[PDB]
Amino acid sequence: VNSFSGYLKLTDNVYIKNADIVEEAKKVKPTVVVNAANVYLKHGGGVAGALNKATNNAMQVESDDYIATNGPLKVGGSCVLSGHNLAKHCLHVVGPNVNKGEDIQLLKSAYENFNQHEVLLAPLLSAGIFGADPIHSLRVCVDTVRTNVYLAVFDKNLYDKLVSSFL
Ligand SMILES: c1nc(N2CCC[C@@H]2C2CCC2)c2cc[nH]c2n1
Repeated sequence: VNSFSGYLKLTDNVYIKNADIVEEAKKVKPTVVVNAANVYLKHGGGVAGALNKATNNAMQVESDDYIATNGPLKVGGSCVLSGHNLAKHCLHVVGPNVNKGEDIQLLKSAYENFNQHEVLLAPLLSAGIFGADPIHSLRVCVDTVRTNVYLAVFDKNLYDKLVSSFL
């Protein structure tokens, strides 16, 4: 038994809810929150801008030190950093950006990083501000992640479409 509430169960391991990943993290304080990162960990908008704002910019300060030491992530890659006031850890995952000409098959590579963590609260990768078809992103998630993932989709219209179209 865990602390996540109000989720619809899609599969043995994938759960979904119409929620802001930020308010959900503040309420639950999960072990892992996933950020929809870019390779530079520049948290300017969307999930990353909203998560970073909720940390009072401490996520950006930590991220700039990470990049100064390690250089950029790979598209499809990830790193584990602090979850600050939101979670124990933040898993920064880089889904492809189709607005940059970046392989949609890197989205499966992005969701494979979730399998190193038994449970995660996560957003739909490569959606919203980043561009991909969220219905596709949910299918890849279900067919790739084997650990327990709680998806917070911040669009009720899109949430209802994802649920009503889910195979
Ligand atoms: C969850 N998803 C978030 N987005 C923003 C862009 C893409 C993603 C969803 C919007 C439908 C998919 C946000 C943003 C702030 N909080 C969020 N929580």
